[PDB]
Amino acid sequence: NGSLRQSLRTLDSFSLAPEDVLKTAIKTVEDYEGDNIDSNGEIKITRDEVVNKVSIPQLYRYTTTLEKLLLFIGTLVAVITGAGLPLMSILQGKVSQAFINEQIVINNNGSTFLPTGQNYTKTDFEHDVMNVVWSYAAMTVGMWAAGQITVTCYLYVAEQMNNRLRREFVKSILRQEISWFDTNHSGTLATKLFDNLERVKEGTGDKIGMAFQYLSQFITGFIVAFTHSWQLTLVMLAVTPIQALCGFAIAKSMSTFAIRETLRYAKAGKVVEETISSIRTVVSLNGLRYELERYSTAVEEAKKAGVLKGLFLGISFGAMQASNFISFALAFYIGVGWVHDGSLNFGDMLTTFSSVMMGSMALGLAGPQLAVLGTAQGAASGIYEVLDRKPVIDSSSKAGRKDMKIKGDITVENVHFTYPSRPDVPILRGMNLRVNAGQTVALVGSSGCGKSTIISLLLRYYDVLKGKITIDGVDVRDINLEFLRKNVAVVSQEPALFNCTIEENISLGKEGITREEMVAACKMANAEKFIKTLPNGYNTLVGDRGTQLSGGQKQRIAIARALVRNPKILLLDEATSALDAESEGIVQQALDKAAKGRTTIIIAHRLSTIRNADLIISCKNGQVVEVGDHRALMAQQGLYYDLVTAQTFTDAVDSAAEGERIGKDALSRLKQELEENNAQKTNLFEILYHARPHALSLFIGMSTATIGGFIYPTYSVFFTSFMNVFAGNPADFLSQGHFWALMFLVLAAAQGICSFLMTFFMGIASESLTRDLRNKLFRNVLSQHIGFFDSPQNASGKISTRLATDVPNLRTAIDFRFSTVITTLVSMVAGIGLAFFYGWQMALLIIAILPIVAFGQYLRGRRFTGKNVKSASEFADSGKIAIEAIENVRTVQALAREDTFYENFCEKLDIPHKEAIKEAFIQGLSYGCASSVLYLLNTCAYRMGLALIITDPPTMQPMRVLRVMYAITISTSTLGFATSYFPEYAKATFAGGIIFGMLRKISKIDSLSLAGEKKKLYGKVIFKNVRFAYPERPEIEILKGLSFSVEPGQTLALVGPSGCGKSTVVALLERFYDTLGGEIFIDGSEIKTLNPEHTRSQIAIVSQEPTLFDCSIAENIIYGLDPSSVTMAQVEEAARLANIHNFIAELPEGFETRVGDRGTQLSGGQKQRIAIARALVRNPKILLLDEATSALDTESEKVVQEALDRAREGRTCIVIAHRLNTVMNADCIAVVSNGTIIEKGTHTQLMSEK
Ligand SMILES: *[C@H]1O[C@H](CO)[C@@H](O[C@@H]2O[C@H](CO)[C@@H](O[C@@H]3O[C@H](CO)[C@@H](O)[C@H](O[C@H]4O[C@H](CO)[C@@H](O)[C@H](O)[C@@H]4O)[C@@H]3O)[C@H](O)[C@H]2NC(C)=O)[C@H](O)[C@H]1NC(C)=O
Ligand SMILES: CCCCCCCCCCCS[C@@H]1O[C@H](CO)[C@@H](O[C@H]2O[C@H](CO)[C@@H](O)[C@H](O)[C@H]2O)[C@H](O)[C@H]1O
Ligand SMILES: CCCCCCCCCCCS[C@@H]1O[C@H](CO)[C@@H](O[C@H]2O[C@H](CO)[C@@H](O)[C@H](O)[C@H]2O)[C@H](O)[C@H]1O
Repeated sequence: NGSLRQSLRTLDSFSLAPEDVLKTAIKTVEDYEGDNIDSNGEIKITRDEVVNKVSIPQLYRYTTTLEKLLLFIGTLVAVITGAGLPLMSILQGKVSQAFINEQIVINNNGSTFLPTGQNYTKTDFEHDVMNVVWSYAAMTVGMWAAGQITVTCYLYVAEQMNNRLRREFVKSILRQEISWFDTNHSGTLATKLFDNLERVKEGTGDKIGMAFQYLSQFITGFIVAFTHSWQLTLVMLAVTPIQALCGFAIAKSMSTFAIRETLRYAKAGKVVEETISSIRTVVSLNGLRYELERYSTAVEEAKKAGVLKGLFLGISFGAMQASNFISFALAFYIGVGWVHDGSLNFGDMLTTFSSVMMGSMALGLAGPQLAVLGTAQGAASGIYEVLDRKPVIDSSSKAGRKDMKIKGDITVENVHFTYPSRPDVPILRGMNLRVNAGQTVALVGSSGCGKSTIISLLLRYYDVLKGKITIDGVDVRDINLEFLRKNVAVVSQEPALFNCTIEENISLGKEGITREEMVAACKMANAEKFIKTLPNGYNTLVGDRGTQLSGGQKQRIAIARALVRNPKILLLDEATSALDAESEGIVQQALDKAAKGRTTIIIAHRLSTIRNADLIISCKNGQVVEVGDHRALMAQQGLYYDLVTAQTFTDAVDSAAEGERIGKDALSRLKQELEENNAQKTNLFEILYHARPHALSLFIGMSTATIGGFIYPTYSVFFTSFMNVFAGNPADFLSQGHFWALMFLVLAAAQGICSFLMTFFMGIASESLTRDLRNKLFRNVLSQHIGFFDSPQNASGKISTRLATDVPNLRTAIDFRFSTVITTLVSMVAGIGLAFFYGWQMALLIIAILPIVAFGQYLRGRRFTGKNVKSASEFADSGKIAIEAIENVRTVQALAREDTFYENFCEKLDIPHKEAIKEAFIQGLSYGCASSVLYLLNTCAYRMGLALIITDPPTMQPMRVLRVMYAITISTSTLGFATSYFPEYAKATFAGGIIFGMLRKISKIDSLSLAGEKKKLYGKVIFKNVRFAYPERPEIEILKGLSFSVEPGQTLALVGPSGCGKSTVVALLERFYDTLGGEIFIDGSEIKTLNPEHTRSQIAIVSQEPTLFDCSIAENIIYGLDPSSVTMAQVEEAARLANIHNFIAELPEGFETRVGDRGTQLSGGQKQRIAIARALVRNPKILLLDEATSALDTESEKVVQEALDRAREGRTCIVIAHRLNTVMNADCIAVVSNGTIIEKGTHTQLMSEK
């Protein structure tokens, strides 16, 4: 994707049109932004495609001769359409020469010309102009017909071809061998093949017609250029490499700053991710401001890189626009230096200059079109290989023999077999078994042997590698496959039912099924009972859209489906293996009735149900070991005996004892992220209001974009004035000619500087707003109550990506893309005004036609009416049927319904197809109007222009007529691409609405607050009739009047069942949540009165699983505290009391080793003691212990528990323990049961009562 758009961007770089230079620069920045960039800042490539490509002639096979002719007709007509603009260049030269001449006549009182002395009468001018006017009229009607034929022909053939390609592919894929589906064992194969089926259509449609059109515009565009002046063309083409180098300069800058900016914010992205993920930890350790500082330092670094991006984009885009007009200047300077010599005609100079532009523009338009053909040849291969190109060895559609009437005598003889995939491990090795007509034979054995493969070889899914399998004496390889499948019924372990009604699934059992026939088989399979009990009965849909039936219910319908055709040979492959014990009963009762009256081969997991089989065949390592009924094999003490007794023992022992999901683009997500919240989407003004602090940069940027806007209307004056030089001059073509040619150098310098100042300063305003919103939003998030983080929308990753992509998404509506729209709007107003200033009669006529011209440009964009979402939605329905057939090929191939699924796909394709060819005509008509409306303007402007000169007074002068035309046509050159801002703006309005609303949400329990009582704690913790419920589950109350008191230095212990309320004591005291009744007093003061930040620093926590941050152990211990507060000696002193000094000091680098790097290298016992080290450095007045030991009351438990008691010495403590053993040594203990304490006392005292 990225390698293509990079080469396409160079093709656009060679375009000499001034509006294209703006267009090609805007598109280059898009190439290195969201969705086009990976995680490192690099461009996406190769991943989104096939290695081998199909021939273009081969690609267009399946087209009738009539359509192949339509393809030929449409191609020739396309070359004519492309030859239109170069043909206009000759007409533009002739009419300008005619107009410039009549001016000399008016300047010289109505006479004859200087060259050759031609009396240029009113009729000489009238004949010249009407000749041009009639030509533009001929092209207006002509190019509409030329345009409509090109598109209608190409889209009609593209639809007619792909409609045949779709059905011929499904026709072929269901007839493939099962072995092929083993090699292509991917479940996404069907969906990927249909994704390719669409990509072939995209690159064989009208896009090829367009490719030929832009191809001939490059050729005829330069032919006309070279045949009029081979010198000026070389002069002009010599300046393009300097312009292309500036184009490369944009691509080089935007790519290197995309990598540098993503790497610099990657550091900030890790800060926001690791702290929100464990916010309860960072809040407890009191280091929110430390993190707020790190993220601010990192975002400032990303801003510095972002402002520098605008500087390099400013010089690049500024230079490219400047070198563009230098190409004009240099051509005009040598142009007068050729007309004065008499070597070059003026009209031919106007033609050659216009022709080169049409040619250079064509190159950048051809590239994108040829590329779609390239991906069309690729995607086709995967389809083609399957598509009749490979003759499958197991053809589901052939002729073997049908004459025989089957009794049911099966004979497996010396059958050796190995699956094609994994051909190294054999499965069957000389198996010999016999099944007589009517017998209900059973295959028993271990997992190794292939009892189940016998069924696969009887259905002929795979061929016998050595040996033979015969039905009624005839080898299966000789019998007709379709006939074989119709006579042999299968009931596999996992039943496959298609997305249709119950009776429709059963009907797939027989060709001419009757309702009476179905119920008879449905009652036999014990399914009639539950079907009547559910709504719609048989007419109910069973599948994805319908009701989800039970596994045992689904199997009984499958049993019924196998019975409807009334088979002579029926196979049961562990049909009761994937069912629960309660549901297995009815199914087996149904399998028994189904087996009676025919020959049946049963593969069973439960050997109890295999007891009364007519014959039991035991398999081992792919061969038969014993054959005989239950009585015989049990008397032999063979493999069967071993299996039965072993199983029946396990059965007796058990009976006595017991009896990534979603992925899409930015626009869609931001619509759902606006949802979930109150998020009222923002507008442009609101976003500017937030960018108020950067109003200076924003003002300079928009002011320099307004002055920059006046450059197109003046370029209009600078060009018509250069023409006016040739309008009657006593060899003054040099004095005035070299002046205007050099005036384009001034113009180039004017736009170069204006363009630089625009992108750079709007770059500061946008990147600064990004920084401002980032620091503002993260401070808002860290100051939240923690009940905030319990909400789904406030997930660690959802907030992280909002600061990563959504804030820079808001940026795109304020950077240089927004600035250029202002530039385009100003030129459009100034130009139209300047046009009226020169002549209102001419101006008003042109403007009256412009809405028709714009409408034609609108239709060239391809969008008709509003959207295409409903048109291509009907194609998905046909896909769903075909995908389901490929997902369940084994089932459709066994029921021989592979032919019926093909017809159901075709019938569902008929609706979308009939509408599509109807659409090809409408779409063609649309392009006819699109590619002919430009000639409609010229045929009217020159007709109205002539009528204003041919008048008696006269009303308007020849040159003044042209100054009006070029004032509008040049000033509205940039308007077509100006509409590319609105999709980016709409995307930014969603992002802003979320972010600005997120900032409006203030905390209920404001951390980072400087307000409240900042007191020195002692330890008097008191809970008084405390009632609490979690914010996400407000109704269900966890604490129901918890009351207790803890004195300084005293330790209380909370013990009880799970979900009683003892777990919330550590949270409420650290103020993670507020009480819903009752107060919590800490040293006399109620907890709500205290300043959170100041009291949390005097409280420490050691949890069950303590999380450590990505840093050194030294820094991980003193995480909260500032560097210039605690000495290194205090850290080691804290480590020696926590029993870690030996682990770290006697370890390389000491405490400077990276802990928590890609998981923790240290054990759960080491982490728990580093958590004790954290608590000791900053001597806590109270210390919260919540499930302190996660060492499973074993060896690692005694080492860490002894260290815990060395800490809770001079400080008060509260221990919450799930294990009642480690509770002893506490000054008091309490038992919580329903959110209230029942009994209190000491270990000794509490033990007395029972
Ligand atoms: C190219 O442009 C026009 C074509 O319409 C043409 O203009 C002529 O201008 C003259 C001078 O102003 C006009 O006036 C007179 O026309 C009559 C009838 O044609 C002539 O008889 C006149 O000629 C002379 O007659 C006498 C002969 O000696 C003189 O005494 C007297 O002074 C005149 O000079 C005179 O031209 C005239 O109406 C038009 N021409 C015509 C044919 O009507 C101009 O001449 C053309 N240029 C060239 C080089 O062909
Ligand atoms: C409802 C009647 C509307 C009439 C008002 C017209 C207002 C001025 C023209 C606005 C529409 S023209 C615009 O012109 C662009 C260029 O022709 C179209 O973009 C297409 O062509 C571009 C080439 O410049 C490609 O870059 C772009 O990928 C493609 O979508 C857009 O789809 C198309 O919307
Ligand atoms: C009251 C006020 C009414 C205002 C109405 C404004 C209507 C403006 C219509 C703009 C149509 S888009 C315009 O279409 C023009 C062709 O119709 C484009 O002109 C360029 O491309 C042409 C080839 O299609 C060249 O002939 C032309 O030289 C070039 O400038 C421009 O690049 C492209 O921006």
